[PDB]
Amino acid sequence: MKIEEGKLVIWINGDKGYNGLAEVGKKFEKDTGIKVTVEHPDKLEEKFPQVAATGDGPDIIFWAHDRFGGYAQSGLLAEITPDKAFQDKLYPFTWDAVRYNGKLIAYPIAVEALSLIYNKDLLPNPPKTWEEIPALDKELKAKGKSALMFNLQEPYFTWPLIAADGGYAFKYENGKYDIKDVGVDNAGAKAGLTFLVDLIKNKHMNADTDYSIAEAAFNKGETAMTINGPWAWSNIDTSKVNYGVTVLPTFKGQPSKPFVGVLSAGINAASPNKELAKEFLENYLLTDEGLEAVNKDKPLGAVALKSYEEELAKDPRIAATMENAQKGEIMPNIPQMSAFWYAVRTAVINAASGRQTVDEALAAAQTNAAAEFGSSYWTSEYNPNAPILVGSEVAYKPRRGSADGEWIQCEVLKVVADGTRFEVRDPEPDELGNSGKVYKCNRKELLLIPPGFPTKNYPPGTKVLARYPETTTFYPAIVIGTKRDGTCRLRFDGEEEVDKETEVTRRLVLPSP
Ligand SMILES: OC[C@H]1O[C@H](O[C@H]2[C@H](O)[C@@H](O)[C@@H](O)O[C@@H]2CO)[C@H](O)[C@@H](O)[C@@H]1O
Ligand SMILES: N=C(N)c1ccc(CO)cc1
Ligand code: NA
Ligand code: NA
Ligand code: NA
Ligand code: NA
Ligand code: NA
Repeated sequence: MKIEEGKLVIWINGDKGYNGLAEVGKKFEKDTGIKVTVEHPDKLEEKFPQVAATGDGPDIIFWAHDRFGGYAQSGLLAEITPDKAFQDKLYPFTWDAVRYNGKLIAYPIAVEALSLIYNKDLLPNPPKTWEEIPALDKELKAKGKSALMFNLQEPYFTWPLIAADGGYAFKYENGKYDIKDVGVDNAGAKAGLTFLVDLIKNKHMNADTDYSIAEAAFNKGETAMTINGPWAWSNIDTSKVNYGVTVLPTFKGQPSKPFVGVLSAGINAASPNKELAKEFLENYLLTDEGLEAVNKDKPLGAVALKSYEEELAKDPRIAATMENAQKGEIMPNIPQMSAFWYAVRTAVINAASGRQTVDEALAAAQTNAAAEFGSSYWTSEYNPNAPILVGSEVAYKPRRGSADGEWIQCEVLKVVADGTRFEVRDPEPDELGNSGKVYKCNRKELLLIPPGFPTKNYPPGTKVLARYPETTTFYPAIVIGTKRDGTCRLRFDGEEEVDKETEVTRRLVLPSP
Protein backbone atom coordinates (compact mmCIF):
# COMPACT_ATOMS: atom_id res chain seq x y z
CA MET A 1 0.00 0.00 0.00
CA LYS A 2 0.91 3.67 -0.48
CA ILE A 3 2.66 5.31 2.48
CA GLU A 4 -0.26 7.79 2.50
CA GLU A 5 -2.99 5.21 3.31
CA GLY A 6 -4.66 4.99 6.73
CA LYS A 7 -4.31 8.64 7.78
CA LEU A 8 -5.35 12.16 6.76
CA VAL A 9 -2.69 14.77 5.94
CA ILE A 10 -3.81 18.37 5.40
CA TRP A 11 -1.83 21.33 4.04
CA ILE A 12 -2.81 24.99 4.59
CA ASN A 13 -0.80 28.23 4.38
CA GLY A 14 1.15 29.37 7.45
CA ASP A 15 -0.71 32.71 7.66
CA LYS A 16 -4.06 30.97 8.21
CA GLY A 17 -5.68 29.16 11.15
CA TYR A 18 -3.82 25.83 11.07
CA ASN A 19 -4.07 25.37 14.86
CA GLY A 20 -7.83 25.94 14.66
CA LEU A 21 -8.00 23.41 11.84
CA ALA A 22 -6.12 20.86 13.97
CA GLU A 23 -8.85 21.24 16.64
CA VAL A 24 -11.37 20.15 14.01
CA GLY A 25 -8.90 17.37 13.17
CA LYS A 26 -8.93 16.20 16.79
CA LYS A 27 -12.73 16.01 16.90
CA PHE A 28 -12.55 13.87 13.75
CA GLU A 29 -9.88 11.65 15.34
CA LYS A 30 -12.05 10.95 18.39
CA ASP A 31 -14.93 9.71 16.22
CA THR A 32 -12.92 7.82 13.57
CA GLY A 33 -9.78 6.47 15.27
CA ILE A 34 -7.75 7.90 12.38
CA LYS A 35 -4.86 10.35 12.86
CA VAL A 36 -5.21 13.77 11.21
CA THR A 37 -2.08 15.82 10.56
CA VAL A 38 -2.18 19.50 9.64
CA GLU A 39 0.97 21.00 8.11
CA HIS A 40 1.84 24.46 6.79
CA PRO A 41 4.87 24.10 4.48
CA ASP A 42 6.57 27.17 2.97
CA LYS A 43 5.85 27.85 -0.73
CA LEU A 44 2.79 25.62 -0.37
CA GLU A 45 1.15 26.56 -3.70
CA GLU A 46 4.17 25.28 -5.65
CA LYS A 47 5.12 22.49 -3.25
CA PHE A 48 1.78 20.70 -3.72
CA PRO A 49 2.17 19.92 -7.44
CA GLN A 50 5.81 18.91 -6.79
CA VAL A 51 4.76 16.05 -4.50
CA ALA A 52 1.27 15.32 -5.89
CA ALA A 53 2.80 14.70 -9.32
CA THR A 54 4.53 11.60 -7.89
CA GLY A 55 1.26 10.40 -6.34
CA ASP A 56 2.33 11.66 -2.91
CA GLY A 57 1.50 14.75 -0.84
CA PRO A 58 -1.41 15.69 1.45
CA ASP A 59 -4.88 14.24 1.04
CA ILE A 60 -6.34 17.74 1.33
CA ILE A 61 -4.85 21.00 0.07
CA PHE A 62 -6.09 24.47 1.02
CA TRP A 63 -5.50 27.50 -1.19
CA ALA A 64 -7.36 30.27 -3.01
CA HIS A 65 -9.37 28.81 -5.91
CA ASP A 66 -7.27 30.46 -8.67
CA ARG A 67 -4.60 27.74 -8.37
CA PHE A 68 -7.09 24.86 -8.42
CA GLY A 69 -7.95 24.93 -12.14
CA GLY A 70 -4.27 24.32 -12.88
CA TYR A 71 -4.09 21.52 -10.28
CA ALA A 72 -7.18 19.85 -11.75
CA GLN A 73 -5.90 20.20 -15.33
CA SER A 74 -2.64 18.53 -14.26
CA GLY A 75 -4.74 15.61 -12.94
CA LEU A 76 -3.92 16.34 -9.29
CA LEU A 77 -7.43 16.90 -7.92
CA ALA A 78 -10.29 14.45 -7.51
CA GLU A 79 -13.81 15.47 -8.50
CA ILE A 80 -15.82 16.02 -5.31
CA THR A 81 -19.32 14.59 -4.85
CA PRO A 82 -21.44 16.63 -2.41
CA ASP A 83 -25.17 15.94 -2.76
CA LYS A 84 -27.77 18.65 -3.46
CA ALA A 85 -28.51 19.06 0.28
CA PHE A 86 -24.86 19.79 1.05
CA GLN A 87 -24.50 22.15 -1.91
CA ASP A 88 -27.47 24.15 -0.56
CA LYS A 89 -25.43 25.00 2.55
CA LEU A 90 -22.95 27.15 0.60
CA TYR A 91 -23.50 30.25 -1.57
CA PRO A 92 -23.94 29.30 -5.26
CA PHE A 93 -21.22 31.76 -6.28
CA THR A 94 -18.63 29.94 -4.14
CA TRP A 95 -19.37 26.67 -5.97
CA ASP A 96 -18.84 28.44 -9.32
CA ALA A 97 -15.33 29.39 -8.20
CA VAL A 98 -14.42 25.70 -7.70
CA ARG A 99 -15.86 24.39 -10.97
CA TYR A 100 -13.46 23.27 -13.69
CA ASN A 101 -14.49 21.80 -17.05
CA GLY A 102 -18.04 21.54 -15.66
CA LYS A 103 -17.00 19.51 -12.59
CA LEU A 104 -16.64 20.51 -8.94
CA ILE A 105 -12.99 20.09 -7.94
CA ALA A 106 -12.86 21.56 -4.40
CA TYR A 107 -14.94 22.59 -1.37
CA PRO A 108 -15.27 26.37 -0.93
CA ILE A 109 -14.34 27.61 2.55
CA ALA A 110 -14.24 31.43 2.61
CA VAL A 111 -14.18 34.58 0.49
CA GLU A 112 -11.01 36.66 0.78
CA ALA A 113 -10.55 40.25 -0.35
CA LEU A 114 -7.89 42.81 0.50
CA SER A 115 -8.91 45.87 2.50
CA LEU A 116 -7.27 49.06 3.68
CA ILE A 117 -6.19 48.62 7.29
CA TYR A 118 -5.32 51.84 9.12
CA ASN A 119 -4.19 53.02 12.56
CA LYS A 120 -7.04 55.14 13.98
CA ASP A 121 -4.73 56.91 16.44
CA LEU A 122 -2.24 58.04 13.79
CA LEU A 123 -4.91 58.44 11.12
CA PRO A 124 -8.52 58.88 12.39
CA ASN A 125 -9.59 59.79 8.86
CA PRO A 126 -7.96 57.50 6.24
CA PRO A 127 -7.56 58.76 2.65
CA LYS A 128 -10.27 58.19 0.06
CA THR A 129 -7.74 58.37 -2.77
CA TRP A 130 -4.30 56.95 -3.60
CA GLU A 131 -3.35 60.45 -4.81
CA GLU A 132 -3.32 61.90 -1.28
CA ILE A 133 -0.88 59.34 0.21
CA PRO A 134 2.30 61.18 -0.92
CA ALA A 135 1.30 64.33 1.04
CA LEU A 136 0.16 62.17 3.97
CA ASP A 137 3.50 60.35 4.03
CA LYS A 138 5.66 63.49 4.15
CA GLU A 139 3.59 64.71 7.11
CA LEU A 140 4.06 61.39 8.93
CA LYS A 141 7.77 61.21 8.01
CA ALA A 142 8.20 64.41 10.02
CA LYS A 143 7.12 62.41 13.09
CA GLY A 144 9.24 59.33 12.29
CA LYS A 145 6.29 57.42 10.80
CA SER A 146 5.24 56.39 7.28
CA ALA A 147 1.83 56.53 5.55
CA LEU A 148 1.62 53.07 3.99
CA MET A 149 3.46 49.74 3.93
CA PHE A 150 2.43 46.50 2.22
CA ASN A 151 3.99 43.43 0.58
CA LEU A 152 5.62 44.52 -2.69
CA GLN A 153 7.02 41.04 -3.44
CA GLU A 154 3.65 39.41 -4.22
CA PRO A 155 1.57 40.98 -7.04
CA TYR A 156 -1.64 40.07 -5.18
CA PHE A 157 -1.27 43.24 -3.08
CA THR A 158 -0.53 45.62 -5.97
CA TRP A 159 -3.24 44.22 -8.28
CA PRO A 160 -6.08 46.35 -6.84
CA LEU A 161 -4.18 49.47 -7.95
CA ILE A 162 -3.26 48.03 -11.36
CA ALA A 163 -6.89 47.11 -12.05
CA ALA A 164 -8.37 50.37 -10.69
CA ASP A 165 -8.06 52.41 -13.92
CA GLY A 166 -8.57 49.51 -16.36
CA GLY A 167 -5.91 46.82 -15.87
CA TYR A 168 -7.16 43.23 -16.16
CA ALA A 169 -5.92 39.64 -16.45
CA PHE A 170 -7.89 37.78 -19.14
CA LYS A 171 -10.94 39.09 -20.98
CA TYR A 172 -14.13 37.10 -20.40
CA GLU A 173 -15.87 36.54 -23.76
CA ASN A 174 -18.33 33.91 -25.05
CA GLY A 175 -18.76 32.38 -21.57
CA LYS A 176 -15.00 31.86 -21.11
CA TYR A 177 -11.67 33.59 -20.48
CA ASP A 178 -9.73 34.54 -23.61
CA ILE A 179 -6.04 33.78 -22.93
CA LYS A 180 -5.08 35.81 -26.02
CA ASP A 181 -6.74 38.93 -24.59
CA VAL A 182 -4.52 40.05 -21.71
CA GLY A 183 -4.93 43.50 -20.11
CA VAL A 184 -1.76 43.81 -18.03
CA ASP A 185 -0.24 46.31 -20.48
CA ASN A 186 -3.07 48.75 -21.25
CA ALA A 187 -3.28 52.44 -20.28
CA GLY A 188 -4.99 51.60 -16.97
CA ALA A 189 -2.42 49.02 -15.87
CA LYS A 190 0.46 51.35 -16.81
CA ALA A 191 -1.12 54.23 -14.87
CA GLY A 192 -1.54 52.12 -11.71
CA LEU A 193 2.00 50.71 -11.70
CA THR A 194 3.49 54.12 -12.58
CA PHE A 195 1.85 55.55 -9.45
CA LEU A 196 3.37 52.72 -7.40
CA VAL A 197 6.83 53.29 -8.93
CA ASP A 198 6.48 57.05 -8.29
CA LEU A 199 5.73 56.36 -4.60
CA ILE A 200 9.01 54.44 -4.44
CA LYS A 201 10.97 57.05 -6.46
CA ASN A 202 9.72 59.75 -4.07
CA LYS A 203 10.72 57.76 -0.94
CA HIS A 204 7.12 57.08 0.14
CA MET A 205 7.73 53.30 -0.08
CA ASN A 206 10.66 50.84 -0.22
CA ALA A 207 10.78 48.33 -3.12
CA ASP A 208 12.19 45.73 -0.68
CA THR A 209 9.14 45.79 1.64
CA ASP A 210 7.75 42.26 1.96
CA TYR A 211 4.96 40.64 3.99
CA SER A 212 7.01 40.29 7.19
CA ILE A 213 8.36 43.86 7.13
CA ALA A 214 4.94 45.37 6.34
CA GLU A 215 3.16 43.44 9.11
CA ALA A 216 5.83 44.27 11.73
CA ALA A 217 5.76 47.99 10.84
CA PHE A 218 1.98 48.27 11.14
CA ASN A 219 1.67 46.12 14.27
CA LYS A 220 4.35 48.25 15.97
CA GLY A 221 2.58 51.51 15.02
CA GLU A 222 5.40 52.68 12.74
CA THR A 223 3.20 52.99 9.63
CA ALA A 224 -0.32 54.46 9.46
CA MET A 225 -1.70 52.03 6.87
CA THR A 226 -1.28 48.57 5.35
CA ILE A 227 -3.07 46.40 2.79
CA ASN A 228 -3.97 42.89 3.90
CA GLY A 229 -6.67 40.25 4.21
CA PRO A 230 -8.82 38.85 7.08
CA TRP A 231 -6.14 36.36 8.20
CA ALA A 232 -3.97 39.26 9.39
CA TRP A 233 -6.50 40.78 11.86
CA SER A 234 -5.57 38.28 14.59
CA ASN A 235 -1.95 39.46 14.87
CA ILE A 236 -3.17 43.08 14.88
CA ASP A 237 -5.54 42.19 17.77
CA THR A 238 -2.51 40.98 19.77
CA SER A 239 -0.50 44.11 18.85
CA LYS A 240 -3.05 46.37 20.62
CA VAL A 241 -3.00 48.79 17.65
CA ASN A 242 -6.31 50.65 17.37
CA TYR A 243 -7.09 49.63 13.79
CA GLY A 244 -9.99 49.96 11.37
CA VAL A 245 -10.73 48.03 8.17
CA THR A 246 -12.12 50.03 5.24
CA VAL A 247 -12.56 50.45 1.49
CA LEU A 248 -9.31 50.66 -0.48
CA PRO A 249 -8.46 54.13 -1.84
CA THR A 250 -9.67 55.15 -5.30
CA PHE A 251 -7.23 55.76 -8.17
CA LYS A 252 -8.01 58.40 -10.80
CA GLY A 253 -11.51 58.50 -9.30
CA GLN A 254 -11.95 54.75 -9.82
CA PRO A 255 -12.35 52.26 -6.97
CA SER A 256 -9.46 49.82 -6.44
CA LYS A 257 -10.35 46.37 -7.77
CA PRO A 258 -8.74 43.56 -5.73
CA PHE A 259 -8.73 40.04 -7.14
CA VAL A 260 -11.17 38.10 -4.97
CA GLY A 261 -10.07 34.67 -3.74
CA VAL A 262 -12.18 31.80 -2.48
CA LEU A 263 -10.13 29.76 -0.01
CA SER A 264 -10.91 26.18 -1.04
CA ALA A 265 -10.15 22.60 0.03
CA GLY A 266 -9.25 20.12 -2.72
CA ILE A 267 -8.78 16.36 -2.49
CA ASN A 268 -5.58 14.83 -3.89
CA ALA A 269 -6.54 12.69 -6.90
CA ALA A 270 -3.91 10.12 -5.88
CA SER A 271 -5.13 9.95 -2.26
CA PRO A 272 -6.16 6.50 -0.95
CA ASN A 273 -8.21 8.34 1.69
CA LYS A 274 -10.78 10.15 -0.50
CA GLU A 275 -14.01 9.05 1.22
CA LEU A 276 -12.39 9.81 4.59
CA ALA A 277 -11.46 13.30 3.36
CA LYS A 278 -15.03 13.89 2.09
CA GLU A 279 -16.44 13.01 5.51
CA PHE A 280 -13.94 15.30 7.24
CA LEU A 281 -14.67 18.29 5.00
CA GLU A 282 -18.47 17.89 4.74
CA ASN A 283 -19.35 16.72 8.24
CA TYR A 284 -16.67 18.28 10.45
CA LEU A 285 -15.05 21.33 8.86
CA LEU A 286 -17.96 22.84 6.92
CA THR A 287 -20.15 23.18 10.02
CA ASP A 288 -20.73 26.17 12.32
CA GLU A 289 -18.53 24.56 14.98
CA GLY A 290 -15.78 23.56 12.53
CA LEU A 291 -15.47 26.95 10.85
CA GLU A 292 -15.69 28.71 14.23
CA ALA A 293 -12.60 26.85 15.45
CA VAL A 294 -10.57 27.87 12.39
CA ASN A 295 -12.00 31.41 12.41
CA LYS A 296 -11.14 32.02 16.09
CA ASP A 297 -7.51 31.18 15.30
CA LYS A 298 -7.18 33.32 12.16
CA PRO A 299 -10.24 35.04 10.60
CA LEU A 300 -11.29 33.24 7.40
CA GLY A 301 -13.11 36.24 5.93
CA ALA A 302 -16.63 35.84 4.57
CA VAL A 303 -17.27 32.10 4.97
CA ALA A 304 -19.01 30.07 2.24
CA LEU A 305 -21.23 28.33 4.79
CA LYS A 306 -24.41 30.43 4.89
CA SER A 307 -25.42 29.43 8.44
CA TYR A 308 -22.13 30.70 9.89
CA GLU A 309 -21.73 33.75 7.61
CA GLU A 310 -25.05 35.00 9.04
CA GLU A 311 -23.23 35.33 12.37
CA LEU A 312 -20.15 37.03 10.88
CA ALA A 313 -22.03 39.44 8.59
CA LYS A 314 -22.53 41.98 11.43
CA ASP A 315 -18.74 42.42 11.67
CA PRO A 316 -17.78 45.82 10.17
CA ARG A 317 -14.45 44.29 9.09
CA ILE A 318 -16.42 41.65 7.15
CA ALA A 319 -18.66 44.37 5.69
CA ALA A 320 -15.50 46.19 4.55
CA THR A 321 -14.13 42.92 3.13
CA MET A 322 -17.28 42.44 1.04
CA GLU A 323 -17.42 46.09 -0.08
CA ASN A 324 -13.92 45.67 -1.50
CA ALA A 325 -14.94 42.28 -2.91
CA GLN A 326 -17.94 43.90 -4.66
CA LYS A 327 -15.63 46.48 -6.26
CA GLY A 328 -13.15 43.78 -7.23
CA GLU A 329 -13.28 40.64 -9.35
CA ILE A 330 -13.28 36.90 -8.55
CA MET A 331 -10.07 35.46 -10.01
CA PRO A 332 -10.22 33.07 -12.96
CA ASN A 333 -9.14 29.50 -12.14
CA ILE A 334 -7.80 28.65 -15.59
CA PRO A 335 -4.39 26.88 -15.77
CA GLN A 336 -2.84 30.08 -17.22
CA MET A 337 -3.18 31.79 -13.83
CA SER A 338 0.21 30.33 -12.87
CA ALA A 339 1.97 32.05 -15.79
CA PHE A 340 -0.11 35.20 -15.23
CA TRP A 341 0.97 35.53 -11.60
CA TYR A 342 4.62 34.86 -12.44
CA ALA A 343 4.48 37.52 -15.17
CA VAL A 344 2.86 40.17 -12.95
CA ARG A 345 5.13 39.39 -9.97
CA THR A 346 8.19 39.83 -12.20
CA ALA A 347 6.78 43.05 -13.71
CA VAL A 348 5.88 44.64 -10.35
CA ILE A 349 9.20 43.74 -8.71
CA ASN A 350 11.21 44.87 -11.78
CA ALA A 351 9.39 48.21 -12.10
CA ALA A 352 9.81 48.73 -8.34
CA SER A 353 13.54 47.93 -8.34
CA GLY A 354 14.22 50.00 -11.47
CA ARG A 355 15.34 46.86 -13.31
CA GLN A 356 12.81 47.79 -15.98
CA THR A 357 10.65 50.83 -16.76
CA VAL A 358 6.90 50.41 -16.27
CA ASP A 359 6.37 50.10 -20.04
CA GLU A 360 9.18 47.52 -20.33
CA ALA A 361 7.92 45.55 -17.33
CA LEU A 362 4.30 45.32 -18.51
CA ALA A 363 5.21 44.68 -22.16
CA ALA A 364 7.10 41.55 -21.04
CA ALA A 365 4.21 40.65 -18.71
CA GLN A 366 1.74 40.78 -21.62
CA THR A 367 3.99 38.46 -23.66
CA ASN A 368 4.35 35.88 -20.87
CA ALA A 369 0.93 36.04 -19.15
CA ALA A 370 -0.26 32.83 -20.84
CA ALA A 371 3.10 31.42 -21.96
CA GLU A 372 4.26 27.81 -21.63
CA PHE A 373 6.97 27.38 -19.02
CA GLY A 374 9.02 24.83 -17.10
CA SER A 375 10.85 24.63 -13.80
CA SER A 376 14.33 23.48 -12.84
CA TYR A 377 14.54 20.22 -10.91
CA TRP A 378 16.70 22.07 -8.37
CA THR A 379 14.99 24.26 -5.78
CA SER A 380 16.35 26.88 -3.38
CA GLU A 381 15.23 29.39 -0.76
CA TYR A 382 17.40 32.02 -2.51
CA ASN A 383 16.29 31.92 -6.16
CA PRO A 384 12.96 30.88 -7.71
CA ASN A 385 13.11 27.80 -9.95
CA ALA A 386 10.31 28.93 -12.27
CA PRO A 387 9.09 30.04 -14.69
CA ILE A 388 11.60 28.98 -17.32
CA LEU A 389 10.12 30.31 -20.53
CA VAL A 390 11.18 31.29 -24.03
CA GLY A 391 13.59 34.20 -23.58
CA SER A 392 14.65 33.18 -20.07
CA GLU A 393 18.37 33.20 -19.34
CA VAL A 394 19.58 29.95 -17.78
CA ALA A 395 22.79 28.32 -16.60
CA TYR A 396 23.23 25.14 -18.63
CA LYS A 397 25.41 22.16 -17.73
CA PRO A 398 26.72 20.58 -20.98
CA ARG A 399 26.81 16.77 -21.07
CA ARG A 400 30.33 16.72 -22.60
CA GLY A 401 31.51 20.33 -22.06
CA SER A 402 33.78 22.03 -19.50
CA ALA A 403 34.86 19.75 -16.57
CA ASP A 404 35.49 22.01 -13.45
CA GLY A 405 31.81 22.07 -12.34
CA GLU A 406 31.15 24.87 -14.84
CA TRP A 407 27.84 25.98 -16.35
CA ILE A 408 27.24 28.16 -19.45
CA GLN A 409 24.86 31.13 -19.61
CA CYS A 410 22.32 30.25 -22.31
CA GLU A 411 19.01 31.60 -23.64
CA VAL A 412 15.88 29.44 -23.79
CA LEU A 413 14.58 29.21 -27.36
CA LYS A 414 11.90 26.58 -26.79
CA VAL A 415 9.85 24.95 -24.03
CA VAL A 416 8.68 21.47 -25.05
CA ALA A 417 7.37 18.13 -23.71
CA ASP A 418 4.84 19.82 -21.40
CA GLY A 419 7.55 22.11 -19.98
CA THR A 420 9.83 19.21 -19.05
CA ARG A 421 12.40 19.78 -21.81
CA PHE A 422 14.09 22.84 -23.30
CA GLU A 423 16.06 24.03 -26.30
CA VAL A 424 18.79 26.48 -25.27
CA ARG A 425 21.26 28.50 -27.36
CA ASP A 426 24.93 28.44 -26.30
CA PRO A 427 26.69 31.78 -27.02
CA GLU A 428 30.08 30.08 -26.51
CA PRO A 429 31.64 28.10 -29.39
CA ASP A 430 31.13 24.32 -29.50
CA GLU A 431 33.87 21.69 -29.96
CA LEU A 432 34.09 22.76 -33.64
CA GLY A 433 34.50 26.43 -32.69
CA ASN A 434 30.96 27.34 -33.75
CA SER A 435 28.94 29.60 -31.43
CA GLY A 436 25.14 29.70 -31.22
CA LYS A 437 24.56 25.94 -31.01
CA VAL A 438 21.10 24.88 -29.83
CA TYR A 439 20.99 22.12 -27.20
CA LYS A 440 18.12 19.98 -25.91
CA CYS A 441 18.08 19.47 -22.13
CA ASN A 442 15.98 18.26 -19.21
CA ARG A 443 14.99 19.90 -15.90
CA LYS A 444 18.17 18.73 -14.13
CA GLU A 445 20.54 20.36 -16.64
CA LEU A 446 19.61 24.00 -16.06
CA LEU A 447 19.16 26.72 -13.45
CA LEU A 448 16.94 29.78 -13.82
CA ILE A 449 18.86 33.06 -13.85
CA PRO A 450 16.60 35.66 -12.16
CA PRO A 451 15.20 38.23 -14.65
CA GLY A 452 15.46 40.91 -11.95
CA PHE A 453 17.44 42.08 -8.93
CA PRO A 454 16.97 39.44 -6.18
CA THR A 455 16.18 40.86 -2.73
CA LYS A 456 17.38 37.78 -0.82
CA ASN A 457 21.03 37.88 0.28
CA TYR A 458 23.25 34.80 0.58
CA PRO A 459 24.53 34.14 4.13
CA PRO A 460 28.36 34.10 4.34
CA GLY A 461 29.77 30.65 3.58
CA THR A 462 27.03 29.73 1.07
CA LYS A 463 28.25 27.56 -1.81
CA VAL A 464 27.31 29.17 -5.15
CA LEU A 465 27.73 29.16 -8.94
CA ALA A 466 28.61 32.62 -10.22
CA ARG A 467 29.40 34.11 -13.60
CA TYR A 468 33.00 35.26 -13.76
CA PRO A 469 33.12 38.99 -14.61
CA GLU A 470 33.59 39.63 -18.36
CA THR A 471 32.56 36.03 -19.19
CA THR A 472 29.37 34.06 -19.87
CA THR A 473 30.52 31.10 -17.75
CA PHE A 474 29.54 30.15 -14.18
CA TYR A 475 32.20 28.94 -11.75
CA PRO A 476 31.95 27.40 -8.24
CA ALA A 477 32.51 29.94 -5.42
CA ILE A 478 31.87 30.74 -1.73
CA VAL A 479 29.99 33.79 -0.44
CA ILE A 480 32.23 35.84 1.87
CA GLY A 481 29.84 38.76 2.34
CA THR A 482 27.32 41.13 0.80
CA LYS A 483 27.85 44.82 0.02
CA ARG A 484 25.25 47.38 1.12
CA ASP A 485 23.87 47.51 -2.43
CA GLY A 486 23.49 43.71 -2.54
CA THR A 487 26.60 42.91 -4.61
CA CYS A 488 28.11 39.56 -3.62
CA ARG A 489 31.73 39.51 -2.43
CA LEU A 490 32.92 36.11 -3.59
CA ARG A 491 35.91 33.81 -3.43
CA PHE A 492 36.05 31.71 -6.58
CA ASP A 493 37.36 28.28 -5.63
CA GLY A 494 38.80 28.36 -9.20
CA GLU A 495 42.48 29.31 -8.99
CA GLU A 496 45.32 27.26 -7.76
CA GLU A 497 46.95 29.61 -5.09
CA VAL A 498 45.52 32.82 -3.56
CA ASP A 499 42.19 33.68 -1.97
CA LYS A 500 41.21 36.79 -3.96
CA GLU A 501 37.86 38.52 -3.49
CA THR A 502 35.74 39.05 -6.61
CA GLU A 503 32.57 41.15 -6.61
CA VAL A 504 29.68 39.73 -8.67
CA THR A 505 26.16 41.09 -9.27
CA ARG A 506 23.66 39.18 -7.08
CA ARG A 507 21.53 38.29 -10.12
CA LEU A 508 24.48 36.31 -11.51
CA VAL A 509 25.17 34.40 -8.30
CA LEU A 510 23.16 31.16 -8.29
CA PRO A 511 22.63 28.64 -5.48
CA SER A 512 24.74 25.51 -6.01
CA PRO A 513 22.48 22.43 -6.50
O1 LIG B 1 0.62 37.28 -5.29
C1 LIG B 1 0.17 36.31 -6.22
C2 LIG B 1 -0.70 35.27 -5.52
O2 LIG B 1 -1.92 35.87 -5.09
C3 LIG B 1 -2.81 34.99 -4.43
O3 LIG B 1 -2.23 34.48 -3.24
C4 LIG B 1 -2.62 35.09 -2.03
C5 LIG B 1 -3.61 34.19 -1.29
O4 LIG B 1 -4.77 33.98 -2.06
C6 LIG B 1 -3.97 34.83 0.05
O5 LIG B 1 -4.83 33.99 0.78
C7 LIG B 1 -2.70 35.10 0.86
O6 LIG B 1 -2.10 33.87 1.24
O7 LIG B 1 -1.79 35.90 0.11
C8 LIG B 1 -1.40 35.36 -1.15
C9 LIG B 1 -0.44 36.35 -1.82
O8 LIG B 1 0.75 36.42 -1.05
C10 LIG B 1 -3.20 33.83 -5.36
O9 LIG B 1 -4.09 32.97 -4.69
C11 LIG B 1 -1.93 33.09 -5.78
O10 LIG B 1 -2.20 32.02 -6.67
C12 LIG B 1 -0.98 34.08 -6.45
O11 LIG B 1 0.22 33.42 -6.77
N1 LIG C 1 -28.80 31.75 6.83
C1 LIG C 1 -29.64 32.25 5.92
N2 LIG C 1 -30.29 33.40 6.14
C2 LIG C 1 -29.88 31.49 4.64
C3 LIG C 1 -30.54 32.15 3.61
C4 LIG C 1 -30.78 31.50 2.41
C5 LIG C 1 -30.39 30.18 2.24
C6 LIG C 1 -30.68 29.53 0.92
O1 LIG C 1 -32.10 29.44 0.76
C7 LIG C 1 -29.73 29.49 3.28
C8 LIG C 1 -29.47 30.16 4.49
NA1 NA D 1 1.89 33.10 -3.98
NA1 NA E 1 -9.25 42.39 -12.43
NA1 NA F 1 -13.43 59.65 -6.28
NA1 NA G 1 -22.31 11.19 5.67
NA1 NA H 1 31.76 26.18 -3.60
